[PDB]
Amino acid sequence: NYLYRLFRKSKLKPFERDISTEIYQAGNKPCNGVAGPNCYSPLQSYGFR
Amino acid sequence: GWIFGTTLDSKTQSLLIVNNATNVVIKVCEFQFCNDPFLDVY
Repeated sequence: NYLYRLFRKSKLKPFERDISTEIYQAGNKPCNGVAGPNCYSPLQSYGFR
Repeated sequence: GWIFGTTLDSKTQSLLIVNNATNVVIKVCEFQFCNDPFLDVY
């Protein structure tokens, strides 16, 4: 239930809320919702074992 | 009306600072579904 961003664009200033995200394009591959190569979601859950 | 934003998109972030001749100086959190809330005094 707790999400953190693995990677992003250029870094933040103090005190941003950036809850809106869709996808990152790591190449010329047009995934746009596919978990295949050169495309991944930024949000990924901790697990907290 | 002073609609702000970073891309002016439904998915991303936006603001809808509005003003009038009355106490409706409301600064809403995130309104994006309205394309143009113009003068609607009817």
